[PDB]
Amino acid sequence: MIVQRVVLNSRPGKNGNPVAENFRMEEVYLPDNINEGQVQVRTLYLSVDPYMRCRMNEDTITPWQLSQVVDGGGIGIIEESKHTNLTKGDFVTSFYWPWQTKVILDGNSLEKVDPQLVDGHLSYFLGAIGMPGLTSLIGIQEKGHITAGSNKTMVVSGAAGACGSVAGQIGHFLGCSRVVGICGTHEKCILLTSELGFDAAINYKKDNVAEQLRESCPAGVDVYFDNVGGNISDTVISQMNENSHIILCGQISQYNKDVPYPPPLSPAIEAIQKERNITRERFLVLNYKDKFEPGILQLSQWFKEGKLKIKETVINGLENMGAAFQSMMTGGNIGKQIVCIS
Ligand SMILES: NC(=O)c1ccc[n+]([C@@H]2O[C@H](COP(=O)([O-])OP(=O)(O)OC[C@H]3O[C@@H](n4cnc5c(N)ncnc54)[C@H](OP(=O)(O)O)[C@@H]3O)[C@@H](O)[C@H]2O)c1
Ligand SMILES: COc1ccc2c(c1)c(CC(=O)O)c(C)n2C(=O)c1ccc(Cl)cc1
Repeated sequence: MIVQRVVLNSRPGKNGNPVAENFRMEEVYLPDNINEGQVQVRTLYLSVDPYMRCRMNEDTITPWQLSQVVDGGGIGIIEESKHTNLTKGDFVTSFYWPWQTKVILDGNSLEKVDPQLVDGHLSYFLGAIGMPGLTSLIGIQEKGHITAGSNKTMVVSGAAGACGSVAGQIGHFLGCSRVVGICGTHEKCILLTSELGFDAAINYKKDNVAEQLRESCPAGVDVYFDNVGGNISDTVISQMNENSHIILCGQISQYNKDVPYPPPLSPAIEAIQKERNITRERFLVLNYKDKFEPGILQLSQWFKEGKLKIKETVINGLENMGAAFQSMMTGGNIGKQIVCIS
């Protein structure tokens, strides 16, 4: 059998912008034999995620290698098994799925998923009922310091993306009385306020952010779910209250620069931080793998109850992996960027 796969073609440079050309699609034969403890899976969906930007650089786990197959989050279906708890027809996922239409994997690296949790919408396991959703829920639970009925105001940057779109709804579910998002287009702002329940949405590219935050957050900001960093965050931090908390989820505005992570705050912003006693600690969802079960069950519950709205942008075809990554990195996605493989 002949399958398609995607390999890393070129590096954009630690200070470069990633582009679709950094990837190349090829055709290869799929081995006709599977060893023991190994399974053959048909790839259904693949995720593209901002952390991948660092895997394209020569340094920072392992980076992708030129000419070798790329990998990342994926969901598929078992076609042939030689591993105990894995059977033809089982739906599985892995953080290291090769960007290839069909692949042979060691069952040990796979994890069975229950279609019932997502009402059969398997791509949701790569988003809101998956890692980004877990990141938002656990991040707010572990670093948000909210309380049922606090009347707190939360600001969310990267508000219309995978983590941000879920974080804002979760802020309201857990007690925030006001949730304001910051995103890059008016189309996203209207989606946030009209469908996801945000109280206000600011377009950082065209609106006066500072002024708009003053209007929409009349009582300051108690919680900042930060996905972008940079100048947007400085503006947000400026309007934050005493003893507030920044959930440091990501700093995507810095991912195409040669800087340390987490980026440090500018002198004046850091002074404000410390003076107001604002907490800003590193947060890595992988450090809470024991809350993954209850997180996923809670996220599923809220979705089944009609409370949690799940937005995704699906692109079709493996040949489009590089275009999807490039698109997500530049704001073309609303909600979770997904690639449908078959
Ligand atoms: N701490 C953890 O364990 C953890 C886990 C998963 C993800 N993350 C982090 O969370 C963030 C969001 O991840 P995601 O998967 O949900 O991706 P996403 O938000 O769905 O997609 C990226 C979005 O970032 C925005 N963006 C790109 N460049 C930007 C810039 N220079 N300035 C401002 N906004 C920019 C774009 O939308 P706009 O149109 O609004 O600009 C884009 O759609 C990333 O920073 C990621 O590294 C952290
Ligand atoms: C350089 O920075 C990285 C590298 C991998 C990361 C992350 C950040 C973040 C944090 C972020 O996006 O800032 C998350 C959540 N990662 C994973 O879940 C993950 C996915 C697949 C494999 Cl294999 C191993 C880890």
